[PDB]
Amino acid sequence: FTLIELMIVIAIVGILAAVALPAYQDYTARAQVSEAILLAEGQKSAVTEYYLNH
Amino acid sequence: FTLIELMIVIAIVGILAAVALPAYQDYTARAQVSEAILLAEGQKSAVTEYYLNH
Repeated sequence: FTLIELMIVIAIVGILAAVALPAYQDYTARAQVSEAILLAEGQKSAVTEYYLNH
Repeated sequence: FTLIELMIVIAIVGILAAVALPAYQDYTARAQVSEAILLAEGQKSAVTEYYLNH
């Protein structure tokens, strides 16, 4: 019944390859989001300039 | 009447080949039983595992 011990090791592996990964589709998003942040930044200038001029 | 002595030896043999065997149909049983014991033993594992898991 080391087999159990085995099947234990199996069992603990059994419920070890499921739901043990939080928030990574969450995390990639941030950067994937933040990528979008990277772009309109330059627009701020003429926006300011417009506000600056006007 | 050594014949008696003979028939004695006969007589003691007479009631010697009857009822002088205890419990052997009793004994074989144990093993014959115990044979049955030998089998479900392995079931205990998943039984445990089930209890172990759950």
